[PDB]
Amino acid sequence: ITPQNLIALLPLLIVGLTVVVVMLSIAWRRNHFLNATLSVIGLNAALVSLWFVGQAGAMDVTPLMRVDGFAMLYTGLVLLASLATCTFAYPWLEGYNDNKDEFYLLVLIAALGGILLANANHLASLFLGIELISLPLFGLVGYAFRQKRSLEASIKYTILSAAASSFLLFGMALVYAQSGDLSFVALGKNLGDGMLNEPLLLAGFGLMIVGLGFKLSLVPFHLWTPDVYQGAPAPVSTFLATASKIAIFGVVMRLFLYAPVGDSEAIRVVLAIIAFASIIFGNLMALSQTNIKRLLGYSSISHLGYLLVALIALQTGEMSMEAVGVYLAGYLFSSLGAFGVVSLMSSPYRGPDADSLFSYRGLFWHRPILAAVMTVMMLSLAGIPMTLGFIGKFYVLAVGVQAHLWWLVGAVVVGSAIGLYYYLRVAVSLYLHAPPSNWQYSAGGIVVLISALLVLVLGVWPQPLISIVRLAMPLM
Amino acid sequence: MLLPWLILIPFIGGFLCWQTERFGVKVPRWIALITMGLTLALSLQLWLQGGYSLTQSAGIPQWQSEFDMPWIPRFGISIHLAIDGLSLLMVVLTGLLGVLAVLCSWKEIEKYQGFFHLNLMWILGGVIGVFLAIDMFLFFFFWEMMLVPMYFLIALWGHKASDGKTRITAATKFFIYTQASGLVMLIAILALVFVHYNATGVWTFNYEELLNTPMSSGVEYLLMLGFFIAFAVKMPVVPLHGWLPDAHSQAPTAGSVDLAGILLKTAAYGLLRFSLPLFPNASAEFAPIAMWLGVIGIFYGAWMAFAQTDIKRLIAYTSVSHMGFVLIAIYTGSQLAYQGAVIQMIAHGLSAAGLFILCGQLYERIHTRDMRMMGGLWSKMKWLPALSLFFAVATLGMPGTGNFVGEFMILFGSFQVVPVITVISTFGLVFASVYSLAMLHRAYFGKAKSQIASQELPGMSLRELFMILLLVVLLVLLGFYPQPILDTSHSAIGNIQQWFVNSV
Amino acid sequence: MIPLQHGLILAAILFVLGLTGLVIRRNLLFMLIGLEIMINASALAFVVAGSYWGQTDGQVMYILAISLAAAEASIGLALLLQLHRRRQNLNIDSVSEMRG
Amino acid sequence: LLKRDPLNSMMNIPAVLSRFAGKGLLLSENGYLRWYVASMSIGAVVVLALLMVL
Ligand SMILES: CCCCCCCCCCCCCCCCCC(=O)OC[C@H](COP(=O)(O)OCCN)OC(=O)CCCCCCCCCCCCCCCCC
Ligand SMILES: CCCCCCCCCCCCCCCCCC(=O)OC[C@H](COP(=O)(O)OCCN)OC(=O)CCCCCCCCCCCCCCCCC
Ligand SMILES: CCCCCCCCCCCCCCCCCC(=O)OC[C@H](COP(=O)(O)OCCN)OC(=O)CCCCCCCCCCCCCCCCC
Ligand SMILES: CCCCCCCCCCCCCCCCCCCC
Repeated sequence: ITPQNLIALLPLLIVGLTVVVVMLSIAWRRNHFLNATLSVIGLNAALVSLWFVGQAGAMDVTPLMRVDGFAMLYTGLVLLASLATCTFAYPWLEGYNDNKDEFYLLVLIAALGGILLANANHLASLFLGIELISLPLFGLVGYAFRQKRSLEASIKYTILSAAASSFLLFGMALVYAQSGDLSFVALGKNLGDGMLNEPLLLAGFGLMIVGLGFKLSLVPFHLWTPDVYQGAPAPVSTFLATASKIAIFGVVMRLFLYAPVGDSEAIRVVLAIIAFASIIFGNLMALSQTNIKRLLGYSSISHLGYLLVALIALQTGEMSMEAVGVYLAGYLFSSLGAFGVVSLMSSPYRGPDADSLFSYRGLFWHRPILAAVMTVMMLSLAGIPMTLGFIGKFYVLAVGVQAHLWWLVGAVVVGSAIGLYYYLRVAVSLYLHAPPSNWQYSAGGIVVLISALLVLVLGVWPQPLISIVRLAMPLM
Repeated sequence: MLLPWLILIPFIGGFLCWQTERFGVKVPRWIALITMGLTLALSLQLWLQGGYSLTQSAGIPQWQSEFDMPWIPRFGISIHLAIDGLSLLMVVLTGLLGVLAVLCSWKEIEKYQGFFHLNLMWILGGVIGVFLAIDMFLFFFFWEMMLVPMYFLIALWGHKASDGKTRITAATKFFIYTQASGLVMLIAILALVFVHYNATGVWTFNYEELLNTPMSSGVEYLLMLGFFIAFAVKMPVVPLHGWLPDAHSQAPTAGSVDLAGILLKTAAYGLLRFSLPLFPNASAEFAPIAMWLGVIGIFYGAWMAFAQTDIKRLIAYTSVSHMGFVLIAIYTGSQLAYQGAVIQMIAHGLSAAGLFILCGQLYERIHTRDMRMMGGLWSKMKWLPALSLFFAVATLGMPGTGNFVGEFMILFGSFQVVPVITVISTFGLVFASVYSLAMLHRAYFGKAKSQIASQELPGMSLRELFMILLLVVLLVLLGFYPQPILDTSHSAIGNIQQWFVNSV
Repeated sequence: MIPLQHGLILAAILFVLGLTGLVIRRNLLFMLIGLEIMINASALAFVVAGSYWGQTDGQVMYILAISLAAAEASIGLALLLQLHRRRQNLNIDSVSEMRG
Repeated sequence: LLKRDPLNSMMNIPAVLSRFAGKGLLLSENGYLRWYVASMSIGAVVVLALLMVL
């Protein structure tokens, strides 16, 4: 333990100290404004302190943790997702008659688990980060537990995530039984000379794949996604869809990078089948959806399928990590803007009894700039050029072409066409004909407008994002 | 140097058309006319200063102008524009059709007319960018960014008599067709770039460096097939055509959208500029399939045109038949047939523009497109039936119009190359005469078949009349004097032909 | 003297028993009970793996696993109390309004 | 015989197939938590068997 290792820990320490400070401030008085401001101050401070961690370099802070620019990029994505979640949550929580302050404590603790997953280099840290993003999401998905749909989503996500955690833990135990070391780099070290595909290592990785693919909404562990997305509070849906997926795919990226069993052909084939099915099924199930939450859940299934396609080309290609980074930036901004428009139209919280239907038809004729942002993100998630979602799609196609993954490339094209149908249906329904007022709602509108402007600007001009993603390099 | 401004002037003009929407409702049409006239006059200036008639074929690449600025240096992607004779003819055609499109939507005084003008100039700038780009990623970028404005105005500004669901369906069909085919073209582009990088070791999307790419026979076939699938959706080639009549029928009522987006033939340019020089051997093996698809397109489009009761669908299927002729021409490898294809592209643009403008006017006066509800309209209108007679006469390929020069020069070169296909295509010209006379008899001749056809109709406005007469004069001048057009595009056509036949 | 395979197989038997109890039961309480069974089986497998290698890491992962089990049992029983308060029955098939 | 544009219908066939496949796939989203757990265990079985047969 060195004090430079303490310099590498600043996002973790700052988020934990924000957790303690917000908790004690709640214990003093219940003030929604003050506690929300303390939460966003702590998240902004950790986002700023990422610069000091970058000046600190890159080192292995523990047998558990390892921090490099890869980890700082994922930490920044998770912190931006959390800040947007709090910003959307305040006009939502203005209408919540029960305690509005526990929301921010759970959001901060989930951001702490996301940071741990961003920096995790160990099976113990991976398990801990998974559970640290899961349990606050149990609280947040059913924060409005008196609402029937929110209680349904809470029960579904809690039961299914406990089951997936059991699967992941059992797989980790079998992997440790084979390997004798919970470090990522030793998962396949004791094998060799073509004996990489040990059956117990493969089965342990299969159970971990079940747990993590539940966590990534990958087919066939995907059926929870539209129900949980629809039932959850809209800022909670934003946080789930952005932060949970990004953090877990970052740690899966790192696990398949440093594990020697990541070069197994069997795991590659299984992940290829999962990516193919995820793309096709998520695009096909969203064709006839009139609910924007379920539609965005199926969309998240398809986009994680594209991300998995970028994951398969890890060992054969070289631009796979950069492809995942650029795709994750575009996906983060796109899903942030989309679920943010849903959030501000679902704000304030009207109660457990009233319906929370979005009703996007005719949004332009009473709320035009949010309609423009919503259709910009619809074009971005469709992968249309002039959007950063296309830049991510282009990177995924480049790594699929370079690694000769022709089935996945054809799946990307076909699922893209089906996505064009349903995304354009939503985007043109925004301009059809249908039958707030404080500064926090304006701040949420500012957040979605900024994310839309960023996705448009990096659609037309993607070079700064490419350069800053390439700046991130891991400890290979 | 002046090509970046060639793409940028329509974009800034549409942006200012949207921005100065606050100053009035009839304000943005003048701004639209100003920016389209500026693009047209700049293209005419670069034509007059080009000196293409005194240019000799010196191989590929050979541009009158070129420009490179690094945009995504990570992949070696740059904004790389260039221009030579064929692309200059295409951009002059684009400017003229854009001016006609602006003049066509003159009386559309709506609240959101400025956004319609912004969409129209985004479309026109995208077409010009496809015609000027020689970076493959950048060319594909323009190829796909023409889509979004066209989709939005078909879905929202389209044919008001039909329900919104029909317009949305036509727009979604068009978007899905062209965007899926564009993604297939992107796959081919990425595979070509990666093959060159594996062969040499440098990242490039430059067209001039990707030409010397050593590929095995079969990989080149697949790259050619991806390019051809994109260029065949947009051509149109049967059976990838149905988006074209559904998009024409659900296009906005004025007819400007038909001129701005569809009636410019970027797919034939893509086949000449990219499919033949990058994959000459694969195009040589693919030539009989493309020629028989062209023959099928000619006769199927003729039979479809005869079967319509809607005039707009008839004109769309006429376009399908004419582009079947062009598709036969492009794969002959013949200089005479290539020049005939260039003339046919220009003449088809002018003649179909005149037909669509006249059909939009006729729908404005009679409020129906059904040919069973009209008849005897020669005695009811002052100018429209005779100009429609001229454009249907040009449509069947009558000498004295540019369509005859294009079709018969195509058939001369093709008969020098492929005689049987030429014979079948000339009987397709007989079919063209049949459907043109059928449309003339069903619309303007006989007795009135309804109540609206029995009434005297108002005469056309002077702006529409003058732009129709300008199209008439240009078509007649093309038919009687096509030599400046041939001398403009002789060098580029010659270089493409020499690269195609000196590689097989 | 004790095989590692026998401990791993015992953990697998308890895990699949917990999964069966999770699936077949309509009452939410027995679903939570099956979840506790599965997570205890996973913790047991980690203890067996750590004891085979002579490492503390198996017992440490056991501690982390039972911390998770305590947290999940707390949250699940809170949700079950909420369900019994709102709907007066623990039938999980009645909590099925969102579909499509 | 050709007035209904048969080639357009034969190219419209994949849209019909996509609509039918999406309608069929949406039946598995019945909203039952027990079926969601069952589908997770079925997918675990499929993944484990696929990893074992390679
Ligand atoms: C449904 C819509 C989407 C379309 C379907 C999805 C795409 C399908 C693409 C199928 C490609 C099949 C390739 C078969 C061989 C692969 C393995 C192999 O042996 O590759 C050979 C070669 C690598 O060896 P190398 O030494 O690099 O050779 C240099 C010469 N090129 O490999 C190479 O050099 C690279 C080969 C690349 C081949 C071109 C790939 C793209 C072609 C355009 C799209 C597909 C065709 C058009 C659409 C079909 C109908 C939808
Ligand atoms: C010639 C062969 C060789 C070259 C092949 C080139 C392939 C790419 C270019 C051609 C693409 C053809 C696409 C055909 C369908 C186009 C979409 C369409 O027609 O949508 C309309 C329809 C909605 O309209 P409606 O019938 O009113 O339905 C009411 C809805 N409740 O929409 C629907 O009902 C749902 C639409 C779902 C999304 C569209 C379907 C996508 C299917 C995959 C496309 C990729 C290509 C796969 C291979 C195609 C066949 C070769
Ligand atoms: C829900 C709807 C969607 C799902 C259902 C519909 C299906 C979707 C998928 C359709 C596309 C399937 C894949 C097509 C590409 C197959 C590639 C292949 O098999 O390549 C083999 C070979 C590769 O080249 P090779 O010879 O190995 O090179 C090294 C030494 N020369 O290749 C060769 O040697 C060249 C082979 C050329 C012929 C094969 C490609 C046919 C393409 C058909 C469509 C286009 C037809 C032409 C245009 C029609 C009019 C537009
Ligand atoms: C291609 C990248 C994105 C381009 C912009 C997409 C649209 C954004 C919103 C702009 C303003 C839209 C105004 C629509 C007015 C519709 C009026 C219809 C009248 C019938």
